[PDB]
Amino acid sequence: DLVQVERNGPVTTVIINRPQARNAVNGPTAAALYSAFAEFDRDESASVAVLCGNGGTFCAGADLKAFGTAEANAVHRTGPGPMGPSRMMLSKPVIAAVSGYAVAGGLELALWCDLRVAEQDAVFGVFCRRWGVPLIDGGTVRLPRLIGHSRAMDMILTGRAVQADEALAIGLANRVVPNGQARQAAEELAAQLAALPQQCLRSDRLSALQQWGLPESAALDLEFASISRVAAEALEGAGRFAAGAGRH
Amino acid sequence: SMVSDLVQVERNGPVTTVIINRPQARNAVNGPTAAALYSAFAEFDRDESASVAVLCGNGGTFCAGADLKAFGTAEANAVHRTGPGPMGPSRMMLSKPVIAAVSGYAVAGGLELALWCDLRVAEQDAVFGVFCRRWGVPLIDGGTVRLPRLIGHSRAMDMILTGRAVQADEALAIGLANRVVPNGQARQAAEELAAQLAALPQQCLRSDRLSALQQWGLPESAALDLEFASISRVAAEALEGAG
Amino acid sequence: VSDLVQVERNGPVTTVIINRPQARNAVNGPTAAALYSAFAEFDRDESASVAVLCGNGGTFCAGADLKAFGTAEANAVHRTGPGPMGPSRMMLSKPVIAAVSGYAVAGGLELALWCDLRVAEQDAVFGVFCRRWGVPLIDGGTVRLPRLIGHSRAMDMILTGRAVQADEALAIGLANRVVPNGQARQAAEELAAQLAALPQQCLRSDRLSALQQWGLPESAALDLEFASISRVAAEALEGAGRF
Amino acid sequence: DLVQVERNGPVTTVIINRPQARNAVNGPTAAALYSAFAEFDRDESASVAVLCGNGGTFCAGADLKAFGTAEANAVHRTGPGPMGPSRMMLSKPVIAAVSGYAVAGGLELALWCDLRVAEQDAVFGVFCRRWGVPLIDGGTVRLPRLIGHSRAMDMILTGRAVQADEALAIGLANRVVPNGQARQAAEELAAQLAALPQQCLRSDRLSALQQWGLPESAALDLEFASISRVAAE
Amino acid sequence: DLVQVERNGPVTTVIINRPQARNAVNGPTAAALYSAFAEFDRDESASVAVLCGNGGTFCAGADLKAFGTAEANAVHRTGPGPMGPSRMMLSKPVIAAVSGYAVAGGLELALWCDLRVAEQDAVFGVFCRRWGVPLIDGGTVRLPRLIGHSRAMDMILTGRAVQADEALAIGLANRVVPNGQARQAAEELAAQLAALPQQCLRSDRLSALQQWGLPESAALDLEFASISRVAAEALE
Amino acid sequence: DLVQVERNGPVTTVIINRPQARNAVNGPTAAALYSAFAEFDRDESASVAVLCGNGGTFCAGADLKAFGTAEANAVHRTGPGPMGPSRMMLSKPVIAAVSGYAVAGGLELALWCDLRVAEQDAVFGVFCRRWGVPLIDGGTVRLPRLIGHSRAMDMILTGRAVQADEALAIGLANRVVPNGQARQAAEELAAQLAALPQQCLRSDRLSALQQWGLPESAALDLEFASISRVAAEALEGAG
Repeated sequence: DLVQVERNGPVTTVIINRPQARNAVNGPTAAALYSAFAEFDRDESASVAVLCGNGGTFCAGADLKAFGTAEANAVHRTGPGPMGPSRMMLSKPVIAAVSGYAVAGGLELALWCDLRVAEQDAVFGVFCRRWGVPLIDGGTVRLPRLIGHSRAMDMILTGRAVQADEALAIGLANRVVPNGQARQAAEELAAQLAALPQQCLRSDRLSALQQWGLPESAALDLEFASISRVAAEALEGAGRFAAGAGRH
Repeated sequence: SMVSDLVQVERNGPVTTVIINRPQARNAVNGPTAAALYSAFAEFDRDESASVAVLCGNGGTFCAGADLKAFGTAEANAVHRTGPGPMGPSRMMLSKPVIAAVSGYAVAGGLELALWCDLRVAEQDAVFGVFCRRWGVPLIDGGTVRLPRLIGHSRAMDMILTGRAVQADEALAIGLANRVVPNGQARQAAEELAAQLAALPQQCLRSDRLSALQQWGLPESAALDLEFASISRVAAEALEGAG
Repeated sequence: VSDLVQVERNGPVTTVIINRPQARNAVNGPTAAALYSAFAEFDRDESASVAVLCGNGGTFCAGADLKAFGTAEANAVHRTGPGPMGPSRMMLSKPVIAAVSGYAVAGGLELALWCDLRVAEQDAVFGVFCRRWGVPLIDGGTVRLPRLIGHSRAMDMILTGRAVQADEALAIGLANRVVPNGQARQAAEELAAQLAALPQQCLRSDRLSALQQWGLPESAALDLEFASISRVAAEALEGAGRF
Repeated sequence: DLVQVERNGPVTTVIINRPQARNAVNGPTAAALYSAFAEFDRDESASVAVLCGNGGTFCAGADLKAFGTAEANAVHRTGPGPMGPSRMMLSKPVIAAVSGYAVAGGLELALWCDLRVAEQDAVFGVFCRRWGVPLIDGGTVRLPRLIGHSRAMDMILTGRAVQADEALAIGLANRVVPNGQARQAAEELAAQLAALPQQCLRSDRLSALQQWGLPESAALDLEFASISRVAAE
Repeated sequence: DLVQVERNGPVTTVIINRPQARNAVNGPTAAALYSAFAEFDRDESASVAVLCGNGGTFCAGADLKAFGTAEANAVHRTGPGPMGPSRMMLSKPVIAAVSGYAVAGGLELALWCDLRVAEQDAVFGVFCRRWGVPLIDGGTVRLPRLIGHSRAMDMILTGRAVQADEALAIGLANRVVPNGQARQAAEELAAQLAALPQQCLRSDRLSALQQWGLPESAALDLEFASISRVAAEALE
Repeated sequence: DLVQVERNGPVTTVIINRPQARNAVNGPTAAALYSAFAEFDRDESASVAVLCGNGGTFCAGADLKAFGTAEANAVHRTGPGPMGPSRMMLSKPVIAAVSGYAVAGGLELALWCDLRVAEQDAVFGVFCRRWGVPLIDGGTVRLPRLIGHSRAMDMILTGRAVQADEALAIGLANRVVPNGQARQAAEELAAQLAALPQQCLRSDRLSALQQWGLPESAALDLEFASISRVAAEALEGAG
């Protein structure tokens, strides 16, 4: 209910369903988002996820009305991030379908996604700046890596709104589509990615993510393992198939 | 704040403006100038009544880098493995943001000061560039560290290798300048932005900033860890801004 | 005319040419080894200052030679030593400029990324085309692309495998220059000469710090950068001493 | 005077002079140690330093009774460490002459030195473990690097005393000498180092220091700078 | 019970309970070990843990007989390591009580502990070298940090047995005690540690661990975070 | 021949052959060492290498007498190190058979090897300290990682001799054997290593090398990849 999950073949769409609260994420919402993604991550028949929100907006961030209530976000050094899936490194990609606002914790969730499909009138922004709530869902980690330190610092210091056209110009949005269309676009793109050779995509993706800690030589070493992962997977698959030859 | 000061400091409420005052030397910084910049920002860092600083130069230009004419004299930049960097404040990580108000040229070490600032407000006709490439003096005030982090490795390498001039409109386009304003206005534009920043809840702005700075090179899990330390520092503000 | 890799020199500019146009300059084992050798020779050749990497016959490099797989001239795929494409793991002491005509895809993209700057023809195309074929990036593409143009745009290219034409490539910092069709190699050779004409020890030192700062905390990368001052004084003085 | 400085040609001896406090270092003492070492570092004619305490002990750590007073150690993100020279990376080596106790912050000063000459009856220890004061003068950074993580963790967790013989066995002391002779042995070792060709010694040493925490490719590149450096001087 | 957990005041003792399998760890055993340490970590009334095995041996590593079966060790890039808690950086220390063998994955568990108390006839080893089973529970990461790269590389390459006497000489074992007495000596040591001021202990420990990933200057900055802002104003 | 190379099944012995110069390494020697190890690294029938010197000594370091001659060591920021293979990261282990001296650049070569098998009267040391020639083949990087910073700094600063018994005690030597026996002992150890499951040995080794400097979480990721490498090796071997 707070988070709806819909599946269409190998594409899973995870939907924040608090449109009355502009899809602000409280504790139980973050819990349900973590679950949906934990289940996606281990479901072998799911290849690509889409994250979106109901009711014309993506996510307003942490639910400020729930602060000091029992429905407040969970804030712990370990386990799930306050927004839910924000500390996860999934083994498969997620596409953010961004309508309306991705602000504060909601910007963070959009950044945590691998790609961002934005509607023409979508707005990104560190809106928590005006309220004094810190970025504690990876926004300070991912934003400089995604778009470079200079534009990240602009967004983080000022808390300014970044509209979809500027977001596209600076690499923050990967696509800009018409209003009402982000979900359909993200789901179409997700089905396209799901039709590609999976282990190869997955292994390249994870290497691109994991290299951000590493020095070049160590990063190169980790990237190289991809050839072992892809061959091992392909051969494990043939082996499983051959075990049924002359038997079924 | 004297015409004779190598560095002028002007405070206006919570915004501190630091001014390189060597118009005749294109605001090149020599040893005494660097020591004064370093002092000016050390005082700004410790001063709890100052929230945001503005760095700029007098006479319509920002900073020409190291004073090459002072080399081989007693006013030469100090070049040491430890302590202040040759340009002065270039090795500091301050607890509070600095806005570069770039008029005229920010080149070589002057480009390095601009990159050391958190944001760059540039005038229409202002110019950035690694001009020390043509002179054969190496970047030793963070230029090679910060440029690729600021704007990506590809564009940084272009700038670093070629030493070429980057005009304000290209600078805005590649993310080197965060704002472009008309000629004469960079100081005023930066001071207004600084005031806007100083009006926001401060502990939170400071934590987020230091986190975005310090995550560079950490794996995500360690970076996320350092980030999480924000919620300690900022709890009082977070709970009040909620209310 | 029948060398898999041709090497032409003009003063301090060394041009390394992939000469397999009938195979779209795809790189097999022998070609990889010859590329590696050419670049190792370039690196130790004291009168060579800058390299250019290009392909004959209107294209840069289609990546690893998929047709040579299952043959004695397959790429050599080893965790240590030369990468599968040849030079893809080398940190040279001097810069290389990719002159991109036609396609730089898969391992060919990775080669263009390994170069310090990319000069692209108008109808040139960059792409992770190995995405469709299910062959992983193992020549640095997943390491270099995010560092060069930021994670967001790198993840688009890597996930989708889509072709990025020269205008978009320039817009996102992937191509440093765009020049007319037929002109990449000439324009890259000209840019190379301009770089070769600058004070060298300093360009080289700035470049190598900018490469190695990646991954390091700021203060450690500052330390590495600061060595340049002794490195440049010593080497430029010894070099000009020799000349 | 809280810190005494004695010079014998290229060897500078820095002596902590608060025997009435077992050479515990308060704010003013830490300021004088920092100054002595900054002056040593700048002094083109000083080659090697020796750190010791007056009165038969090395250093009991930070002065616990000075906390909160005008004489407390400075506890700041930047500038000098609480104990004084504990955040410095000097361009030249320092030898600790360890008599009696080097504990808590005093252990941290001994770890900060490049080599430790210990008297037979000297004691090292993380004694601030018992008193509930964290290691903030590099102890947690230096100890595991000097003696390996397992033994470092033993000392850090337990706060236990380590006598000279075990100290030598685990590499915590580089030399053990009879009681009363640590200063003299350290000063002789310092003169030996000062007689060697100096630019190579200093480059090698800085490289060995800076390489920690660096990827090998980068540590080797930074080490290679030693030949440029020697060529520059 | 595959894993037993006994709590004695501020000391929680985790016990691998598969003596007839030489305390080899299979999927379920690892999951139980992960749960036990995750709970320990979040338990405010627990200060220090002890890891041991029943039946006079510590842990033989991964259960070779579970390979290919439902009880296989889970092998995933994320979540628990194949041995269970091996990827955790706990907020609190664990002491290994090593009887018999701590080998292969079992050695890795011992290395993940902060201290090692070894019985006189206890044996340490990279015995997985024999089997061609990779160290994927932190052994290649921690062994060089613990005892230096030279000796680590000797152990890693050869797979050879290291007896307690050699283990002590090289820093691998922190204490050596008579046979039968590791559990007791470790639980004793644990109690002493639990009586010390806990905050400083925990910060010192974590700084000592995290400095491995950092050059001196950044490591020093990280170490400075052991003192809260309020505490720093208090001291000065 | 400046460097001899002997292949006895899965074990390659690389021998510095300048006994008249106490196995000092000049430019041509360094080139031939680099080239023997590069060949070794891709030699599919080679599993483990032994590095040693002829004439009762390991290596005296760089050939200082050769300065300003055609045979001078090549000193360059990139490519091969002045001693030859000192910058190489090989996919396979090398065991140093240390007879006589491994000093200066010769110590650096012993440190670059994975294990050191020393003779009873072998001597290790940073002898370049007295000569005023710097460590530029990894000694300042490797020594502290190998034996810890305290004893490394002792050796680096003082340039003193470290005899084989102390070297064993401090972890610098992994084995001490009778005089004249280092090569045979190293070759025997190498053959023992060669007999084990190879992909696994090699992947654990490379992870232990590259963890240095990494935060624990990144080092764990890098180590984790070993399971993919072993599995691919096992699946392809059956294919």
